[PDB]
Amino acid sequence: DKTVLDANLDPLKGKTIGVIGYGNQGRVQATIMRENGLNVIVGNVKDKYYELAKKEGFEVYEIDEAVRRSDVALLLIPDEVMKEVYEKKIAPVLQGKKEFVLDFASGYNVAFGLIRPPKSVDTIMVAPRMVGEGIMDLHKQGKGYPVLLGVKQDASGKAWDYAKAIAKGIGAIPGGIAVISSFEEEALLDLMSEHTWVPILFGAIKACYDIAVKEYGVSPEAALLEFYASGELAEIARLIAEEGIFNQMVHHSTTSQYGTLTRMFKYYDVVRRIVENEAKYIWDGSFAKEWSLEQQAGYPVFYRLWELATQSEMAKAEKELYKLLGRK
Amino acid sequence: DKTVLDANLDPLKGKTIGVIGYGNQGRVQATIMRENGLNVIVGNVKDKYYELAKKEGFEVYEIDEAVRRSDVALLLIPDEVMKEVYEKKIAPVLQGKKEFVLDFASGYNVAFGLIRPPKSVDTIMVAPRMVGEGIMDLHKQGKGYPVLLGVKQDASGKAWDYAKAIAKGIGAIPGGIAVISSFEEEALLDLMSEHTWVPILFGAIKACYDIAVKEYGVSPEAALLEFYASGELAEIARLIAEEGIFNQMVHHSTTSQYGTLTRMFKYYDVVRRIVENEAKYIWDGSFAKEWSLEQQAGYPVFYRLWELATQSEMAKAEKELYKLLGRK
Amino acid sequence: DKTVLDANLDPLKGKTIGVIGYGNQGRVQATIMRENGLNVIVGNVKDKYYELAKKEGFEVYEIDEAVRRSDVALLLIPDEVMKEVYEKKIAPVLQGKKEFVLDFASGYNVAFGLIRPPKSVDTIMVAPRMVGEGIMDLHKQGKGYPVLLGVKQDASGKAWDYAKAIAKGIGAIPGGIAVISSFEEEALLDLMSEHTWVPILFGAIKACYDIAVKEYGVSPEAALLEFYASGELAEIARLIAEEGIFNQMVHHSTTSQYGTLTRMFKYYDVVRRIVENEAKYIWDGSFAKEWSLEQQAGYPVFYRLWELATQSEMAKAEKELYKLLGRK
Amino acid sequence: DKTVLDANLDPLKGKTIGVIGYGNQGRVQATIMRENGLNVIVGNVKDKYYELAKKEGFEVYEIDEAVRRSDVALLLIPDEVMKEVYEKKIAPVLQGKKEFVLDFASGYNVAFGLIRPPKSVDTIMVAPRMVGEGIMDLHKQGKGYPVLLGVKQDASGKAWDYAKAIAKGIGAIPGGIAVISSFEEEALLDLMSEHTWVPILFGAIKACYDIAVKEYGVSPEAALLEFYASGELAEIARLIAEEGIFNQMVHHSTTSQYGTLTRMFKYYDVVRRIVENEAKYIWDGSFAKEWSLEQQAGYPVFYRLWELATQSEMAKAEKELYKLLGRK
Ligand SMILES: NC(=O)C1=CN([C@@H]2O[C@H](COP(=O)(O)OP(=O)(O)OC[C@H]3O[C@@H](n4cnc5c(N)ncnc54)[C@H](O)[C@@H]3O)[C@@H](O)[C@H]2O)C=CC1
Ligand SMILES: NC(=O)C1=CN([C@@H]2O[C@H](COP(=O)(O)OP(=O)(O)OC[C@H]3O[C@@H](n4cnc5c(N)ncnc54)[C@H](O)[C@@H]3O)[C@@H](O)[C@H]2O)C=CC1
Ligand SMILES: NC(=O)C1=CN([C@@H]2O[C@H](COP(=O)(O)OP(=O)(O)OC[C@H]3O[C@@H](n4cnc5c(N)ncnc54)[C@H](O)[C@@H]3O)[C@@H](O)[C@H]2O)C=CC1
Ligand SMILES: NC(=O)C1=CN([C@@H]2O[C@H](COP(=O)(O)OP(=O)(O)OC[C@H]3O[C@@H](n4cnc5c(N)ncnc54)[C@H](O)[C@@H]3O)[C@@H](O)[C@H]2O)C=CC1
Ligand SMILES: O=C(O)C1(C(=O)O)CC1
Ligand SMILES: O=C(O)C1(C(=O)O)CC1
Ligand SMILES: O=C(O)C1(C(=O)O)CC1
Ligand SMILES: O=C(O)C1(C(=O)O)CC1
Ligand SMILES: [Mg+2]
Ligand SMILES: [Mg+2]
Ligand SMILES: [Mg+2]
Ligand SMILES: [Mg+2]
Ligand SMILES: [Mg+2]
Ligand SMILES: [Mg+2]
Ligand SMILES: [Mg+2]
Ligand SMILES: [Mg+2]
Repeated sequence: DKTVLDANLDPLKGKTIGVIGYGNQGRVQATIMRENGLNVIVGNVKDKYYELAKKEGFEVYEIDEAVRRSDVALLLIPDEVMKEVYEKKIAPVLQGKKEFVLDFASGYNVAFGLIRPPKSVDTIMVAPRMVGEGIMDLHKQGKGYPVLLGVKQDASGKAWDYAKAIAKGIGAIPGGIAVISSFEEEALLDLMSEHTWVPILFGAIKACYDIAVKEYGVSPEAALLEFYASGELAEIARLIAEEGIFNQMVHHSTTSQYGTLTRMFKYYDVVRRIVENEAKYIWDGSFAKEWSLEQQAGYPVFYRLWELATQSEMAKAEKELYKLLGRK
Repeated sequence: DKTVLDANLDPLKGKTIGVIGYGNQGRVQATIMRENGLNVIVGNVKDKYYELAKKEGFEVYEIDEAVRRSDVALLLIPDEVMKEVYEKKIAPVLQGKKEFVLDFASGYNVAFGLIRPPKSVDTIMVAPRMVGEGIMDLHKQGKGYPVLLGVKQDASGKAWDYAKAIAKGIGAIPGGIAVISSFEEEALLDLMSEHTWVPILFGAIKACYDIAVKEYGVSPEAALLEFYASGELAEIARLIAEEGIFNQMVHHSTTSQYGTLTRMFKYYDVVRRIVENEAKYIWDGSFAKEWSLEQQAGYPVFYRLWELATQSEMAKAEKELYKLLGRK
Repeated sequence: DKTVLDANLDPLKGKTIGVIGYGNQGRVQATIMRENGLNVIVGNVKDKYYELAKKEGFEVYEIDEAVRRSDVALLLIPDEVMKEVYEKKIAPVLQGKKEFVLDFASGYNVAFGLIRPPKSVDTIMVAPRMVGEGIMDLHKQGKGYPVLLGVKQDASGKAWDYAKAIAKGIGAIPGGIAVISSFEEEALLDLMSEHTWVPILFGAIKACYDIAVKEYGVSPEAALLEFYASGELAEIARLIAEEGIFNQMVHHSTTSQYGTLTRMFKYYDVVRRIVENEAKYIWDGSFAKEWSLEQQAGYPVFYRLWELATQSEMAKAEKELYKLLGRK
Repeated sequence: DKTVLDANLDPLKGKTIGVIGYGNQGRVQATIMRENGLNVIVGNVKDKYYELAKKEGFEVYEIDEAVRRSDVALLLIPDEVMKEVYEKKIAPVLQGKKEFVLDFASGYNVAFGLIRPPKSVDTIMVAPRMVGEGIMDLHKQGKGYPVLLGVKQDASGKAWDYAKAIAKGIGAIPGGIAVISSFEEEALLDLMSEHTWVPILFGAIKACYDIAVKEYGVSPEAALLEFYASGELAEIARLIAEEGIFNQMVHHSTTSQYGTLTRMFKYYDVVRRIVENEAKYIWDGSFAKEWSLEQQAGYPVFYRLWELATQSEMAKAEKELYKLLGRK
């Protein structure tokens, strides 16, 4: 209905694509755009990555020289230091440009207003949904994969066609799909998943273990095998990915289905509440402030929590165990 | 009783007044002090404003050169960037001075400790209560207007006479009045008005509209005419300004007076509570911290809220309407 | 979309329009209908107003004689004594009529069932949204202005065309607009504005003053200048009327915008609650009962509240002040 | 300090005093003013009272004829029907007057706005504090007694001297005293005593009896003797009147003093709350509305409560008892 499946590849010919960063996403996006018939250069600071990106053939300059040559740029770099870079190097050059297309992999720095490029620029988003590595395995098979798209500002009337051109340039289509959206509807999710259903999982596990041991008299080496020290989790995750979330449960016995569904519908509101709270905290722009300040202070809380979890009890016992199974 | 009406104009003769900034307040204060028989220079950075302030005759240097020549300075500039300026340019020069008089239009940066000048300085406040423009219309008529005054530090024994000298130098007296106060009793109000009775007004309106439409089946184009899209508001505001707040209501019918007064006395405590909370939040110095940090982060929340209100529903409908009345 | 801009002026020719009352709305409506080519008479009791309405040329009889001659009547009189009049004089005459058109400026007496005319009558509403005076200034410029319309009962199939005919007869269109609605959706608003966002404003102000003085040690003569004794209010009301409610705030500094918006979104629910309560109190018809009874008792509460507010503290100090600025 | 003890008796000579009503207060006030050297007439409707007031020498006309002759009037009649009378008869005559002095015994009808005389009238209050009868016994002894005074409106500059003239005209001074006050501070008390400490007394007694009987197994004929069927109450009331409220308790044993004082200080707040609530209910003007409406409906609730209390249990048993002691 609203899930674009393919487009043309016209605009990006006659132009040069200067890519920034050569990390996880950078490598594959670069190689794919190259293999699909596009001229490319690369921009990165002179470190270990520089040698490699040079190795694979790309003609590499440093950043400003790169943006100066391209009418397009893929800012494939972290979500934290982008601000400093944009303010030190790029913007001075942006003002020196006429028509320029800016693409990101994440809108955390845009949606929340931390960047405000000129009006003479085409602003867009291209959001892969993958770890980054397996994309290669999915590529050699010729299969595409999903992505999200959106615009924040356009002064050329043709932002979307450039967006889809790139969508093809990375091979995620055809074969996969590409959704159209906004920056907000992307960061919102990328953070909701991180704030709501993941940490709750971790806490539930950490609590079941502690309860069992300290109250019902269980041995530590036992629980961990049942809870996560076995591959059960990833197996059922795969069943979800392929066969469906709910239809998955048939492979389990009824005695499991009943106890699962009853509770699922029993403890639903309790977490809906939490999700509402957190989503509202985000939509307003608070979390960005929180994180930015913690950056401006020295990552104290980060430090203390990383010390606690690792120096917790469950982690100690798990270390003993892994030490016992021959693993790391 | 304690509302000074006029004083003498002695101290500021034989001295030079170097004014900083030439914005809204700067223009009129400058012109008035000039027309009342005082030598003046002007201090501003080389931008658009510089050309104009030069146009109107004032001999303009840049800031440091200005403060170096005057025994007095009127820091008529925003309430946010004053800190950076004072720390970069002025203080080095303050230490080079012997007797200097510092005047402001707002004490937000002083009362909350963000500035701490030397002990060899006369610190004062002069607070006009006007938009800035209409002061001219009130001046040509020869009428004064009200102001607030106060001191934070004095090492000359004669701060108040300089204060009143200036009070005359801007023409707000005689004809108007001048109150004596402190910096705190000024910022406190300038912020209470912004935090308590204004936003409550806006929220009440925004809520009445939403309720009417979404629940009682009203058309959007209708409400806005009753609530604020008509000039009712400013009319009664004027009646308040001139004839009195309460006596104003006679012009309205009784059926309005009853329903207004009963509720006024019904919902009084509810807002007294809020006002207490906010005033306490201020007196302590929290809001200053909040705002300063939000400045040090990139105005995220500012951004998101400005996006919400504008992209709300009421604003959309109002835009359609104004588009329909031929206005902007 | 649903905002009529003009119609024809056919039905009201060959007929006579007998107007009742000659107060604020009566004068201008009368003069305009006369200047747009319509025969008119006037109905009022023999008091001061009678002499004037006669002065301006209108051939005046007393009421019953007027309704007897016209097929239309504009009941431009208060919202309180209309009942007594309708029951004493008009209804006896209504029964003597064949086809008659009844128009009001407010539906408080209709929507709430206090009047129930025959079935042989055309019932309509015409609701100007103005103080009444400025309409003249808006008329000489040829500009129209907004109004609300609606029907309660029709036995002629052509109520709406008479409504629009009148809409033109008063000059509010063209140039302005005219909305279509019901009686309820009119009184509801005319009362919500009086019950919710006005008295809350007054109470917030009255509370800020009291708090400041009695707790934080401020002088009375000071606050009033900041809160309402200055023309700030009407200025920003005008900015709302013209440039938009929210876009208005740009002229203020950021430090104001932040503190305003955060709170606006913080204290929203608190007042939504109140608005719901009051709107429900109205929709049901309670307030009408309350007011009618208080009329049948002698306006005691009215009396006591008017004594309190005037004999309050804030009003005393404001009287001293106005006495000090040379105003009344 | 502020307790007038005597004044002169000048103004009321050369003038005629027309008194209204001849009930409890009327008789003694009339006779006293006559015995102190003043001309008097009387105003009352033609009923039983008329014959008597004529008997005692007073030259009696009916009301309007009376007010027409006097420059003063004492409206010694109930607090309920005064409105009807004032509106039917007096006001038409008031407008026919030049200088007139209006005195009352209670301000319930004034303070609460139920009467609004012209501006050409001297309005005052004179409030005896007595049953009405014992005043005679206190008069023959030559002793005065206390009263309250106040003004609501004066257009003669000499209201207070007329007030004190009357204060002497009724003999309550000298020997007694006269306080100066307002109408509000009079009705407020006359109603607080009726609403707070009296009914609480009655309820406490009614509850002790019921509790004792229905729970602790006591006979009805017993309790009533202890609680109120004995003269204990009036005895200690007299001790209060004469020797002091607290010093009274010495005559009782310590075992009583302890249990009384501890509880007095234990249950203090509980009733302070109630008193606040009721006083606020009054100050606002609600009770007046309540009562007026109940008058306009037919005294239903009055009826039902009078039926309940009388047809209660305690009253039945008390009737049996009084029937047993030979009393009524
Ligand atoms: N698994 C993943 O990491 C995925 C990445 N993304 C998005 O792509 C971007 C990052 O992806 P990757 O680069 O592949 O992961 P990454 O975290 O390994 O990125 C490291 C790269 O950042 C560059 N870099 C780091 N610090 C720099 C600095 N101060 N100055 C200049 N360059 C610096 C380095 O050249 C390095 O190659 C983010 O926006 C992320 O949201 C989206 C899907 C998942
Ligand atoms: N309607 C108003 O704006 C009123 C102003 N005030 C107070 O006066 C001061 C501001 O008044 P206005 O200047 O008339 O309004 P404004 O906001 O238009 O001030 C703009 C002026 O600030 C100068 N300026 C801005 N940024 C600068 C920077 N980085 N470096 C050097 N100069 C800079 C500019 O020369 C410009 O002329 C504030 O303290 C305010 O509280 C008091 C009453 C109301
Ligand atoms: N600013 C305003 O007053 C506006 C008026 N309206 C509506 O129009 C009507 C009133 O408007 P206006 O007359 O202009 O204001 P108004 O309150 O000055 O009306 C006074 C008129 O009512 C007449 N009148 C008063 N008592 C009377 C009585 N016992 N018997 C016969 N006639 C009596 C008088 O002739 C007098 O001319 C109301 O329905 C009101 O809701 C609508 C918009 C605003
Ligand atoms: N124990 C008391 O009754 C005291 C009386 N007062 C105040 O004095 C006034 C009443 O005092 P009293 O007359 O002595 O008690 P009251 O209740 O016995 O008054 C009865 C008198 O009212 C007259 N009256 C009753 N209905 C009338 C009507 N429709 N039209 C014309 N006249 C009518 C009658 O002539 C009758 O003589 C009240 O304002 C009361 O607050 C003050 C202190 C106590
Ligand atoms: O792993 C589980 O939870 C099983 C169950 O008892 O349902 C064994 C399959
Ligand atoms: O604007 C209002 O609220 C009015 C009322 O009904 O009281 C018309 C004057
Ligand atoms: O400080 C502020 O934002 C101002 C106000 O009037 O509230 C403009 C001076
Ligand atoms: O009447 C009482 O309450 C007494 C007591 O026991 O204190 C007998 C005096
Ligand atoms: Mg993420
Ligand atoms: Mg994710
Ligand atoms: Mg401010
Ligand atoms: Mg202000
Ligand atoms: Mg109204
Ligand atoms: Mg209104
Ligand atoms: Mg009483
Ligand atoms: Mg009493």
